[PDB]
Amino acid sequence: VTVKDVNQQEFVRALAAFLKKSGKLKVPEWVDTVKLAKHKELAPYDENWFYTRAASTARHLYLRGGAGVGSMTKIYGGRQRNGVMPSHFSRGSKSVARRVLQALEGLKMVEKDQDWGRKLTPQGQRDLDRIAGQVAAAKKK
Amino acid sequence: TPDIKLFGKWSTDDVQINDISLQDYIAVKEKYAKYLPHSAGRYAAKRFRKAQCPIVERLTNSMMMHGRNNGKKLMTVRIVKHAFEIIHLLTGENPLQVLVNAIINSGPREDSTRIGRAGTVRRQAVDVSPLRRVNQAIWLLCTGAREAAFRNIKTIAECLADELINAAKGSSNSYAIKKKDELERVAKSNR
Amino acid sequence: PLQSVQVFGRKKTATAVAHCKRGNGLIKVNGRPLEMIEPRTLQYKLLEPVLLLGKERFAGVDIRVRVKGGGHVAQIYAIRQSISKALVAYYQKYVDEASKKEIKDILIQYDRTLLVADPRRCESKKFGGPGARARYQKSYR
Amino acid sequence: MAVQISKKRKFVADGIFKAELNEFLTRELAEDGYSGVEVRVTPTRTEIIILATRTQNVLGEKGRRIRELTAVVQKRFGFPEGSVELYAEKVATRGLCAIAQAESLRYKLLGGLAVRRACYGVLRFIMESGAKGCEVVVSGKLRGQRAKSMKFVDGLMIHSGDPVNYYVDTAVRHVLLRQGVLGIKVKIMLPWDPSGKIGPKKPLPDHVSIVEPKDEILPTTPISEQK
Amino acid sequence: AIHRIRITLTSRNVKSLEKVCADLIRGAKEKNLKVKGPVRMPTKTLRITTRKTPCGEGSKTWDRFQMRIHKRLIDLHSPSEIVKQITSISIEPGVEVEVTIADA
Amino acid sequence: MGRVRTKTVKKAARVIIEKYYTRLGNDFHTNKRVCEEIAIIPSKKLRNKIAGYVTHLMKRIQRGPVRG
RNA sequence: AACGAGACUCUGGCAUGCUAACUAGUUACGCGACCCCCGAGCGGUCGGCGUCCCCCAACUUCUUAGAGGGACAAGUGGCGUUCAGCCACCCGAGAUUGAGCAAUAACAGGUCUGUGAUGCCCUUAGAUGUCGGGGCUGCACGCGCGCUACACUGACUGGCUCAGCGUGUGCCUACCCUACGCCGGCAGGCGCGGGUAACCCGUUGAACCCCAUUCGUGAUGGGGAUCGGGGAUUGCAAUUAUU
Repeated sequence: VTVKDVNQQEFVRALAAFLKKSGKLKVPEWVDTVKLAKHKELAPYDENWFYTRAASTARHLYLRGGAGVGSMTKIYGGRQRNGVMPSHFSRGSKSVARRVLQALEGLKMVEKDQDWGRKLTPQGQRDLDRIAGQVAAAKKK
Repeated sequence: TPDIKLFGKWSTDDVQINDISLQDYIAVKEKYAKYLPHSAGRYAAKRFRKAQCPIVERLTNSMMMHGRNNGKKLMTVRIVKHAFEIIHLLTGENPLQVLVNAIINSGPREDSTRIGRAGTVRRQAVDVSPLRRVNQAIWLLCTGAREAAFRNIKTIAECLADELINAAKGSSNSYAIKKKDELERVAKSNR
Repeated sequence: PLQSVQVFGRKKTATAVAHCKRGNGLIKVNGRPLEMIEPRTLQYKLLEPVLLLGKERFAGVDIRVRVKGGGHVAQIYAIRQSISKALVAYYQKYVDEASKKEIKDILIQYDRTLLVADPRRCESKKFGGPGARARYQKSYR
Repeated sequence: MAVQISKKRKFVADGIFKAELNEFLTRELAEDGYSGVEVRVTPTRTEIIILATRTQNVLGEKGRRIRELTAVVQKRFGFPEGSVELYAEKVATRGLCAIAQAESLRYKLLGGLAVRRACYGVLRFIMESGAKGCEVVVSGKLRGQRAKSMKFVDGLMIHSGDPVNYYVDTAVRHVLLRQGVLGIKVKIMLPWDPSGKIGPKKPLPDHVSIVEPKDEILPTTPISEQK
Repeated sequence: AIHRIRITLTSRNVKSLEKVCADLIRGAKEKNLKVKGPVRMPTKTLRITTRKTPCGEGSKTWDRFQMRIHKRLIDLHSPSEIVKQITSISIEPGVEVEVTIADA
Repeated sequence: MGRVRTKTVKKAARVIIEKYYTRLGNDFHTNKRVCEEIAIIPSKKLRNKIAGYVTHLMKRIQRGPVRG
């Protein structure tokens, strides 16, 4: 199936687990000291947040035409509570997303293609739709 | 059922209005049963236009109040789906008949107002419309659950389903059936 | 011979162009199932015409819809308003009057802006208020 | 010689040139019966049509003054040399030219003359020349050191709606004296409704009239007439 | 040769604009230059929202001013000579024109 | 609500019925197009009014005599 | 008879009618390429998913902006002198969508610190006309406009998913909006490229909202005032803390 058919809350939670089994993703050392965005006030509860976020990275590339380190951050950014000052939007971290996308590219599930952005490899696109049916196999769509 | 919507699971058949006075401002099943309570946003541009829209929707509207909850009608519908669910497990009825009793038991029979004489407060007893009774009864019980969950561990859903029980069977443990009888106790005095 | 008729619906600047093209079943929106359009609490609402009229009216068409504009909410009313009219137009053009006149009576009974459109949009603000009607506080001392 | 500025900024800079000129000229041609301008850029040439009632005093003997004015513009806005070309124009019907009528009243007053008789004299001219009506104000001092106002009015006037933009013109001119300043204002109403130039539109302004032709005859009786 | 030559018009007055466009579409179609119609572009709003009172005092008031520009362009493909000949003439109002060598 | 007709309507409505009595129908749309041809009304909204009053008068003129 | 009211101008709401579009789209194939059998079948094909390919294709519903039409108390039932109008209903967009413009006469209202508008008076070389430094932020107190909060209809951490009015370097005298690549926890730095703009930023991949964890009625993880140390950016200069 196409990844469109299935729920997406389910999609990531099986795709994150998939990667961590296969020895995939060489992770940065900083992963236990990282706020993760400028608009947070805390570190994540999750201890495998890197695996989770790489799932959501590869999915969006399937849909849209692909874009760089800047655009990924804009997709993830949220609201910043400035305390006594009124809240405003802001963008999160960059150097994390710059490690994510290069780590994917090491596996050749993405690659720097033309028109100013990484795009997902046919090998990558194969692997997405492969586990997309595994979701329907599991529960029952 | 295939020609008339339920509520997503709850029959609007086997639902009665047990007064002859307050029907034609309580209706829920003539064809006015729908899968969800929502509107396109027509509800009022005439005085008569208010009446037509469902009782279950009216309940959802008057549930979101006091600043932080305004403009969050979807969050509000979450509380109502749990309410009927809790009412059905807890006592076991068509959980709309609970609500219809709860509305009818909370509406006042006589009410007071003000009248100006000698620059001093005097009061006069007067009657009340059926449309007034419905509007008042929907207001009163929704204040109860809002009040209780303001420091309780209990969620508003739990509080609200409790408040419809004690209204549907009068027992004066609700904020509604108390406050109903306060008004009538005044209306006896100055009359 | 190719049969294709298009319609749209609107509510508060949310356009939803729903083409009825000959085929069988399989209504979609944006190349995704209508079963997973995302508030998934208003799921009974966009389904309402299909469920109420039966699925045997939707047995000579493939409908796909493209949308744009509005928020999460107003889009739901737009896609409902379009699919209702889409079905009608298919009967208006290839089948006789008495087929669709029947279908018109059913929908317009529980009219909820299925076959009509609100004329209500935002009013323009004027100075001395944060809203169009609401005004700043006035002090005499 | 490039590139070229944004289209938004293209109109603003034109407006600044249209406006600056229109106040430059008014401080020199005041006595010559100034009445406005109308600019036109044309292929590889500028036209600046310097409208004034008496082209005589504008021209001068051997065209000295027109030569001064062209040399000024050629240096001031940094025009490419020899592109600028001036032209003059005399207006016919001078009592619909509020700007000139107001600035003529100014020199009549500043010449040393009474106010009432001066206001009357200008009034009947702008009424005679054609006009539904007309108005004059003089606000400032006279006969002591507290101010007053003096209105002189005849005919029709409008004050409300969109017709104010078409069917009236209004001018303001300050005039000095040894004691303070006096404000002149002139407001004059344009009369055309039948046709032409066409300048202001044909419908009537304040009460919009129904233009009504008439024909009505019959003498018919049955007959056949072959052609 | 025959070059795709674009006659851009730009104005602020809808009457003055449109009739001058019509003239160029008649004269082109008359000579069978295979002229392509007007492409009307979005009219743009210059807004200025500023005080109505100098030396602010009294009830607080403002004033909305606006200017509406208009753009529209007719694409021709024909020899550049007869275009640049006929274009610059037969224009009465103050309306701008910009000829382009090629765009397509 | 409101929308009580002004004198500018009632003045010309009477005139237009007197001199073009024959042309009138009793339909809105026909009486509109006649007023458009026998006169020019410089607005569109104004035209839609003067027709409607011309229609409303023509109803009563087919009874006893009007005094205006 | 005239001015104001109304009329008028702008804006919203009704067009599968009209006008025409690679600086706007849609549909249709031609497709070839990728993808998964996911469904009939076998993987092909038929169907489904977007992107490149798109034309000398077709069209203008969607988008854009022009010319036009449409609503008038028009029709019906009540009511009114049966006049002027008012109420209900059909059709449907109901006779009020919101703004702009606005009379006579007046005020010792505000503005000489907008004005090379201006009277009179003052001052004018030991200057009320220039550089350097300080101040307009100084607090035992009184008042006004607001912002953020007092939690569970919540906060916190992840996941999903939607928009519009605009604006942008080539300008003032030195300056714009930013994609992409690389480096850093972050602020930020650095290398390249586009945009005179329905063309590039931006198919503006915004918040509340939505979905799943964690906290538990506790001045608590609610609240973020006060305050210590450290790192960056702007500028000629940042101390009384520029950000």
